[PDB]
Amino acid sequence: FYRLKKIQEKKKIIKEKSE
Amino acid sequence: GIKMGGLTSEQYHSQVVGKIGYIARCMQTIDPENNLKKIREDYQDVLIWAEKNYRFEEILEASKSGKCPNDLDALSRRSLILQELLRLVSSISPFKMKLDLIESQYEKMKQHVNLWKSDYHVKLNQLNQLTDYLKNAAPTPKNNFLRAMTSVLQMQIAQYGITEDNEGINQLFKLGLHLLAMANEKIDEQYHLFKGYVKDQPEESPFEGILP
Amino acid sequence: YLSQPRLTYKTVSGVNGPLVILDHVKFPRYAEIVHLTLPDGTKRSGQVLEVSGSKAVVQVFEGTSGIDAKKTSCEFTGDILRTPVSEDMLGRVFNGSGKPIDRGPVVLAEDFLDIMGQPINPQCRIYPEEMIQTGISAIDGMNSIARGQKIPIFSAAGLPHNEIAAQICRQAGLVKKENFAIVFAAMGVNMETARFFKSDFEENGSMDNVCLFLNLANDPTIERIITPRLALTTAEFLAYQCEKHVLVILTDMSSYAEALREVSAAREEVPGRRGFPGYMYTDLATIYERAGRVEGRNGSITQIPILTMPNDDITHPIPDLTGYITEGQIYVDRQLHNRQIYPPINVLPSLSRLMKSAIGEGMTRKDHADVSNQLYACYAIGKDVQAMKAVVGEEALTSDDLLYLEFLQKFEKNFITQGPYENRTVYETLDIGWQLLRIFPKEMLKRIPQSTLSEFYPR
Amino acid sequence: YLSQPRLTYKTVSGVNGPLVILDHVKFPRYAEIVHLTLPDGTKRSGQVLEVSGSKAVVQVFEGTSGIDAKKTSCEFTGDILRTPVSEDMLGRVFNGSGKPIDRGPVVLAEDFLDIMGQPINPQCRIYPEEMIQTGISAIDGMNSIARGQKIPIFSAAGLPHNEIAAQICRQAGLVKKENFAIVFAAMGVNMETARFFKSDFEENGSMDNVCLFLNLANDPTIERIITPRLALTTAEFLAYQCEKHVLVILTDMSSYAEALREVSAAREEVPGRRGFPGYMYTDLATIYERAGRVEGRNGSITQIPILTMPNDDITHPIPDLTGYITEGQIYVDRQLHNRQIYPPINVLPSLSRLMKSAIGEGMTRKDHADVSNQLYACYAIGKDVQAMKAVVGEEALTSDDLLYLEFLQKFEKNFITQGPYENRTVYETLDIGWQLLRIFPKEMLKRIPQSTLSEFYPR
Amino acid sequence: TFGYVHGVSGPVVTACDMAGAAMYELVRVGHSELVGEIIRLEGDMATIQVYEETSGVSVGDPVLRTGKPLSVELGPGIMGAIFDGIQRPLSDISSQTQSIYIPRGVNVSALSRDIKWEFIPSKNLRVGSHITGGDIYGIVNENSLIKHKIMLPPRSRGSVTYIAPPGNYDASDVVLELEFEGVKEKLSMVQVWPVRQVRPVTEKLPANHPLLTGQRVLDALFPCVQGGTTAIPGAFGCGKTVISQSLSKYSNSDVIIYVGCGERGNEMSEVLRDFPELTMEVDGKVESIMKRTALVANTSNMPVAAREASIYTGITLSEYFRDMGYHVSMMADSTSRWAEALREISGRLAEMPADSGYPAYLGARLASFYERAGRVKCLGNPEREGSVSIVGAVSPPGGDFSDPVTSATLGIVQVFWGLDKKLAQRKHFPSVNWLISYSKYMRALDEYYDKHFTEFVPLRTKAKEILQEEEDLAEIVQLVGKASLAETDKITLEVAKLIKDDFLQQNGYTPYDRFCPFYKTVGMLSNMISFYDMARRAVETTAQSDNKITWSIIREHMGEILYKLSSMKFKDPVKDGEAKIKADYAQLLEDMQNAFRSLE
Amino acid sequence: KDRIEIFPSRMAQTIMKARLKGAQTGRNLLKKKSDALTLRFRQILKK
Amino acid sequence: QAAMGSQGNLSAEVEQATRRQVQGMQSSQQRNRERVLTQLLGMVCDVRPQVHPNYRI
Amino acid sequence: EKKEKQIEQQKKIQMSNLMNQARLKVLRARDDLITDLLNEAKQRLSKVVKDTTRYQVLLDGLVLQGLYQLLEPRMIVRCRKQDFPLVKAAVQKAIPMYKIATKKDVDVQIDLEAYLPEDIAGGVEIYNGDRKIKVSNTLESRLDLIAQQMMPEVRGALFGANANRKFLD
Repeated sequence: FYRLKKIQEKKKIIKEKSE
Repeated sequence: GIKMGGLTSEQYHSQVVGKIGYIARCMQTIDPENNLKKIREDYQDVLIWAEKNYRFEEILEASKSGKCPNDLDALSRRSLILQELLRLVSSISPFKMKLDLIESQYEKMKQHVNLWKSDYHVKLNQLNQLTDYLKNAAPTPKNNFLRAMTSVLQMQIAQYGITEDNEGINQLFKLGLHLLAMANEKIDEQYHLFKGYVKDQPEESPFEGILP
Repeated sequence: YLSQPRLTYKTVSGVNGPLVILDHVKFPRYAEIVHLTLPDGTKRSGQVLEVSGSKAVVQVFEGTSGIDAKKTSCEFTGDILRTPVSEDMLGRVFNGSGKPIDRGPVVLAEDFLDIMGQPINPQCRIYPEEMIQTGISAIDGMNSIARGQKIPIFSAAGLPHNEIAAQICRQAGLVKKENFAIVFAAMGVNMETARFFKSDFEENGSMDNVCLFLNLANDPTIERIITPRLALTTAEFLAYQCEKHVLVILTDMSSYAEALREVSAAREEVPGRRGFPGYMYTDLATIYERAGRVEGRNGSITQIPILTMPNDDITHPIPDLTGYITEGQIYVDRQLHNRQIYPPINVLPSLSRLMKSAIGEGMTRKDHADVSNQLYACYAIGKDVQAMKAVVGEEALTSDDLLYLEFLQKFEKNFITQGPYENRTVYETLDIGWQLLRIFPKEMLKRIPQSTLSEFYPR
Repeated sequence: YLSQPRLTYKTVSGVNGPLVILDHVKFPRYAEIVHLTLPDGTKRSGQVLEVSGSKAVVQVFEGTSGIDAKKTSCEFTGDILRTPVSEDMLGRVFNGSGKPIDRGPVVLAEDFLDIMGQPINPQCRIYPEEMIQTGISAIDGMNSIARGQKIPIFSAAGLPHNEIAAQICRQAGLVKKENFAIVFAAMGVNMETARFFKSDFEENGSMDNVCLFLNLANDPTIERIITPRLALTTAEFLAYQCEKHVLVILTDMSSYAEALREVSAAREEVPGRRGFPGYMYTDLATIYERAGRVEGRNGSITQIPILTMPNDDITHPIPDLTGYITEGQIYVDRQLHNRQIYPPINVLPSLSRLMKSAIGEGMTRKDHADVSNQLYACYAIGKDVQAMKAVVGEEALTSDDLLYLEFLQKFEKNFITQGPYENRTVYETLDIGWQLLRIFPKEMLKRIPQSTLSEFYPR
Repeated sequence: TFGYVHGVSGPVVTACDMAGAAMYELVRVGHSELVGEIIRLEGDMATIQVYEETSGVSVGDPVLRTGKPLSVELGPGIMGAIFDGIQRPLSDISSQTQSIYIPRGVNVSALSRDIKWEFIPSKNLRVGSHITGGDIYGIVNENSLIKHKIMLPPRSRGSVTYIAPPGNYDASDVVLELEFEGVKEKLSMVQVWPVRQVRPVTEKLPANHPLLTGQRVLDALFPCVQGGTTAIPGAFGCGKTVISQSLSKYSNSDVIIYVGCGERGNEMSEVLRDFPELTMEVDGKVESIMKRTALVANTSNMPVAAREASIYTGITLSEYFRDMGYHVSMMADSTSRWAEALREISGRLAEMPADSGYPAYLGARLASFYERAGRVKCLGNPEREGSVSIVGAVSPPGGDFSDPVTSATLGIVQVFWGLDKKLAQRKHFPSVNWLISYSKYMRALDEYYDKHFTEFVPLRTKAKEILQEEEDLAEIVQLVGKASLAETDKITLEVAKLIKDDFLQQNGYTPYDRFCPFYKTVGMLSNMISFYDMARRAVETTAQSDNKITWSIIREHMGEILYKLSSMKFKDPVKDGEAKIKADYAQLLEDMQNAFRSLE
Repeated sequence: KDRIEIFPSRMAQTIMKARLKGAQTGRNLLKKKSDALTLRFRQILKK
Repeated sequence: QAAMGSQGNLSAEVEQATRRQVQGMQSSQQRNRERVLTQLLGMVCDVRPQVHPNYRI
Repeated sequence: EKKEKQIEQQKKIQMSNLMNQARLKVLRARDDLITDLLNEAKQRLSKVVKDTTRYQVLLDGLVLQGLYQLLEPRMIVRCRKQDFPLVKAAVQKAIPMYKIATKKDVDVQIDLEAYLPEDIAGGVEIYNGDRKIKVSNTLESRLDLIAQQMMPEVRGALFGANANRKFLD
């Protein structure tokens, strides 16, 4: 669970940077 | 977060202003003619703040600054004693109590270690149970018996008080409460219970001059 | 001192759980304290746990319920939570935030100490070499307490660990044949527990030497992880600046661990076991290691970090990480309590890591260490015999086994059982030890040299 | 009605697995139904799962293969999924989407209902009373289904849970000491079993009172999620608006749970316990609790969810979360199946919490409760005696033990073993019970009052 | 006061133009006014957790901001009503709509504004007087049982500028006006209090007065005290109905609150159906229990926010009456159902799970729940006192005690009324396990018992010793058959049975045993223990040689005494008064001692 | 010693549950054997 | 009864020692009050403006 | 005898209670003494403010000091109306200096619509352009800001040093 949560947060961060 | 007991800083001093105003209101309500001189003196430090318009805020500042007797626990006990005295005279309102007995009962309460848990407190709670019930009661044998018996009970308390234990008053308490809790459907038992009171009462005409 | 005016901000960026994130902050400082006012006038405080550029993350102690985004007003004090300390804090009662709750005034500081503290230079730290007489045979004999030692009581919900701690507060003396200043941090407890200790301290006639910090079950969970630091910070003032011997008792440390775990989850930190932060050990060491004597100064701090073991699991991270940091434990259990044995102290899973130096010639009696070690052997074997006999039956036992059952039965009722007000000396405890050891023939007392048996055993 | 022309968009921002991300969509709704047209003229359905400003994200029911980002058009309906309901749809067979697959016409609606519906106001919920007999003795004379309860059938994979479910549909009805309907929904069913249900229901004349929904294993996984909602949406219409009693059977809720996990992954939600969503609890309650009696109306809904236990472990979140919010369990075993007993239902681990109200004079027969309790004790004892016999032998048994063995053997052969096409009413089931009970003399039937024995025991 | 919906990702709605919003504020999202709360905030955007289904919500929909966080509406009309976990009257929703469903976005005021309540001022206050928080300025006459006292809301004070005269007012009128520092506040009869906030009291007092339930077991051996906290297991076969009815019907508390957290629909119906049919004698009249009861109903398919909030809504209602000087007894039907709702929300928020999947703060939430119970000194000048008791039930999956919810609860509650199913199967009620059950208030109540009854305490001590010994002897009896057994042990075994049969067992479906007054409970135990001691002495003082007394001699010799002891439970307090029952029990005590005397 | 020392796994969980059921059945079957022997023992001792 | 009398009179003594301590405290600070006010007021009046140590450029 | 020992225990608890309350009473009296000093300091500061020839100089410092703490391109200076002529001068003499110490051009305006309460002893508060960042540099704020840090020295200066403190660590 911990790793998956950080993966989802990192994906959100990557998406924001691309915008 | 000074959290003095269960209260914060503003709430603590607000409760002190409330209790002081309350005592002033109780004192004028119980003794509007200012006859109870000894009892009033015991409260002079909180009655001196009465009959002034402080709009709450100026007496509130006096509490914060330390000019008022702002100890919360001392006010709690002293306020309880006064309002319990009010209950004593209020619950027997159809009758007048002698001023000497009011002061005597006051002194006995003031000396009590823990008035709230006293037999004095319980006896008043039972009396109010019996006198509140009758406030909105239909005509019926049970309620006529309770009303007649309550008027005698109030008459006796006005003369003996509550702290001065008296077998006559205690027996009447038991009979009144036992009737009150008695089933409304049962008529013969409440009739025999009332008749027992009437014949056992030391006098011959227990209600003559007590009720209309 | 800090002479420059502090700045006030209305620049809150957003709120996420217990963390209020501000932007547009001038030169944010890490681990500085921020005071914030809610639109309704409520005042709350928090600490900056992260800074980045113009942003800062503030953890609010009271909580984030009702925190606005447009009307919230925050000011930065410009320093870390340094707290006022004075000698006359003894006899005062404080809350978990450091404020008085006894209707007395605020602290009139002699100085301001950093709640985070400083580690004591190991070169100046002086090894503890003095024994405290707890009066409890289960402790003074087999798990002695040194002055400056860290000994929590491992307990479980419903057991009388509060009574044992209270007892220790009154009948804790020295074996040099003394008034300890007690700092009691009541955190994560109900009113009745906090009132129990407060009443006992007054009943003992020692309240003028007791400083209380209360943080009850209905108080904020974030303040519950500074209360221990507030208690210990005061202890450090008293012990290391005023040379007063201080006894610091921290109530169920598990409420500290749970408060910490909540913060760890809120900040998405790397878990270790059972969801607790991977740095739980380091954080506990920050609390626990504020103890011991310092060379050249006549003060000391002794700790008793009592903790409740979740589900009696001795391997739970809380007792586990504590066990790694503290000098052993007293440890009570339900097997003794369920038989109305008090104190219900189980010596077998217990230890005192300083006992080897606080006992013996010049300290108590020269046979102390020998009696303890043999009692441990006999007690453990008696438990082993019961484990066997439960299956094989009494008829399967020989005389060598029945002796340990006799020892075990007499040991628990004579040595461990005492009562809340039974205060035994260390010398009486050892004499009792011998009375139990004399159940066995000399040849079976294999942990004791003949140079000791020949002198003490015959009596 | 809306009477608003629909907008069709050709602006597509991207496509990611089952999801199509659209752009420039005007005031999109969440859960809005849209229709796609692919370049090949192929039409597909989908539902909007996220609307972040003008960026609508739609999950396509069918596969997304063939969809581009230049020509594919998306027609918005302006509304959510609302199912056309009528009385006439009873006797029809539909797929998961609500479309007919029986060569009949599309349903001519009497109304449109939101398939998610609303919770039933507890103030108007009526405690379950009368019984709905199933025709299967193992669950009529032992753990009957009250007219309003929700009692699941737990089975391991490979057991005949589908054959029993079909038998219940053919045989179930009112006690009859015209107003009864069955709504049957199969989620994730394979082609061979789906045919079984359809053909078995049609051939035996039961279809007139059955509304059948088939969601096949190779059908869209999102359609599997609405399937049970469409079945209950119909059940609510039929039951509460048309004053009749509806039995709803939800087959293979475990396959539903797997489809739910797939939807959660589509939303990029972090999986919870054993991979399932953290909201699995409320989702099952949302489906299950849309049942029971209501004040002032003569209709009712009952449910018999049927669940495959992964690895035959009742602890698994699927049967655990189900049972935690249902009233008892039927429980189909494996030992009875391998012994070639049909139905293979084990009466000892089963329970119907409402049986106490379901049965008795005025609902079934006076002696119902007494026969059940005595049969249960006799079977439990017979199993206990059988275990003894295996150790001590036949010659070590007394006469009473032999009677329990005779009961055990004839109980399973006569009472539990039935066959798929023998319909045993509640009164025949009780009569069979008495035939087994008359094995014992009156004095051994300790759980049946003497008044009951004198009335029913002889003859 | 409006913002707009920016987007929907499921049950989570993102709002824009919502800068002026506080965390855990309330919003009504969309044209159906869906109930939800604001959790995360960023800039002028807010993340809204919507309790109900979000299907149909559009981008651009309005969001109405409500200044108050999740709160309970408190005022006249609260009594007799059934509420949702977030304070929605179910009896009005079902009656104002003629529907059977709770409408999506239903917006029915917690307290109706069409009732003209009978309000009487205190008659002690005057315009210009000082009033503080918790003060009572008038009473509403709701029914014959509970007077609904109107208090000044906490965190308010000032000078009184208007007092409404006695008359008929509804909940939308103005009854009292007060001015503090030039700011005038207009108050009606209804106050609003955030449900997660603890209502202040003057002081929290020790609990010393017993909770006088009607059962002999769960009183004599395992006392509960007004203001105390207990736990009761909730299993199908445990017979929990006995406690619920006995506690709600005959308790010496004033107000009963029954809180559902998220149970099976049919279970919620059983409670809602049973409660309205319960009655009790009061002043000789039989009154419906619903005149002094309030109930919160939540089924497993209710919005998770309500199922989680239900437990706090209940206790907030409890404290409201606590502040009136009433003794309130609240039962949470299943705290396990609440814990399940809490875990669901933590899951939805993607929080890191802890022990057995529950939130890390599970224990903190339970601890702060139970800490709110207790006997208190109320706010306000009337110097009144009251209490809240909690008798919440636990029902962990599987019946195990390892679940963090039951383990945490047992570490918090001071009394555990452990029930069993085996006893129910044996038809022995109330189904009390005895060996598992405990009470930690025995010391707190020693002052009461010593003051009023004196002999009760040694009797309950001996009673537990007899029952425990009966269990301890079980292995000896199994291997012996009472043959190679001491006569003193036979007394323990047979007397312990007498206790189990004709004292701890109670038949609540009989008119004479509906409620056992304490004086009768201690009377029954006193005679049984006095018999025990006499039998022990009769054997022990004669057991030397030549001429000894045995149980066979005692049992045969004075069988009428054993019968009279068993008959004691039939002394109906409704027909046989306190003096008559005590007199008959005194006669048995004398007859009993003389029966043994004839043997020496 | 204290544990069978099988590495944590879903496979181990399944095995332990089957092993526990076996142990519980053996306990009950041997207890019944003992009870049968005890009655006869008490039967034969009575004889 | 003797104890209540003896215990009641003890507070008078506690009170007498307390009153002396308070008056002694007031007398002592009267010798420094003026010096402290001068020192404190000077610190208030002396503004000492400064630019944050980390200001760049 | 046991009850008497408890009666003696009751007597000791009453004595313990009495000594604890006496301690709190004298501590409260000590805090009143500290408050009287601080309230006198407020009156002394007011007397200083009344002196134009020192108050204008104080304002010169107070305005410039706040400017260095905000380091914003736009400033709003808020004061009580009575002192406006001197705040105006304080700003005029502060800007030439600010542009030298920070090498940044700042637009400093005085708010002529919003004023500080008339009961403020003196001083100014400065807001940034959007009024989201403010520095409070009035006399009451300064007195508490310093007094709270100097208190350890006041404690000793008025009541004496603690004879039991030997180390300053």
